[PDB]
Amino acid sequence: MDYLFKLLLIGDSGVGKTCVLFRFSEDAFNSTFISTIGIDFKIRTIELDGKRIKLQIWDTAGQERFRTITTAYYRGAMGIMLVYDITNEKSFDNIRNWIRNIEEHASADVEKMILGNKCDVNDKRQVSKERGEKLALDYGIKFMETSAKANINVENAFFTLARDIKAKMDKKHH
Ligand SMILES: Nc1nc2c(ncn2[C@@H]2O[C@H](COP(=O)(O)OP(=O)(O)O)[C@@H](O)[C@H]2O)c(=O)[nH]1
Ligand SMILES: [Mg+2]
Repeated sequence: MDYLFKLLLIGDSGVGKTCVLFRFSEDAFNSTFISTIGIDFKIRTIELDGKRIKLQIWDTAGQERFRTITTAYYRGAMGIMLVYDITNEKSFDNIRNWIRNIEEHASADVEKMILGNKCDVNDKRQVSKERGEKLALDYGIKFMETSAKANINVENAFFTLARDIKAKMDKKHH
């Protein structure tokens, strides 16, 4: 590895944070060959500008011990994926509360991206792509609609976030 990026997945329970992680890291969706129970992080190494970037992606937003989130939770975090479910408007409304939680407790500056997950389920869509784009735009954050199930824009999301982290990091130094 040339770079090591600590990414966090945050968002309401049931939006598909764990499925996004295991789709990206294992190319699996609710498979029997994996256990997604009590997995705090997954590692995937990608290539940007010919360099090996090791992504340590954390999925700890759901579990009890971090239902009260403190400054300690976001320590070392270089990227955050804010995940909502396009079929659940309540999960989308709570993205503002998750952003406030980052703005208040994150000590260091961090690259952020909003994922509208479950974009394969169009018939149940409660949040238009336009409303997701307008929210992300209001906060100066990047936006994608993903599907952990259909494998839509999962690689694209993590490669785009990693690119934005690397670009910031490379500019600081040269
Ligand atoms: N249709 C569809 N279902 C999904 C997708 N991602 C996750 N799910 C389902 O949504 C539920 C919640 O997923 P999970 O990863 O446990 O959400 P988490 O609580 O944020 O970790 C599960 O039953 C998944 O099968 C997706 O992209 N499309
Ligand atoms: Mg989960």
